[PDB]
Amino acid sequence: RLHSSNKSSLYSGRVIFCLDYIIFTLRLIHIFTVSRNLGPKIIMLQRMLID
Amino acid sequence: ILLVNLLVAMFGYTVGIVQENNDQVWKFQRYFLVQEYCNRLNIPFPFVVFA
Repeated sequence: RLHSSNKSSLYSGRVIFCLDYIIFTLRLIHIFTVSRNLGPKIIMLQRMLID
Repeated sequence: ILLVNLLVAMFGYTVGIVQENNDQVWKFQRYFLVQEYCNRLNIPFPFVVFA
């Protein structure tokens, strides 16, 4: 992102930040495993990967 | 596909839980409507305003 006066580097920096936003937003699932009700179902979700 | 057919499975399991209780829960809830329709000295509804 810091390579100014170069449109390709700036746009590629923004694409990298967008994919990183995907990662940061998907971490919120594992944050909310502590509920009495969301918890067991988030646990049940990760038993589905073989299917 | 994945997130909808997870919901299908969770609905199927919840129906599988609550059905052998569900006759009991229905005829427990039956009390409340019988008590709200037998407590009042009820005439037909449109005419109730006259009373």
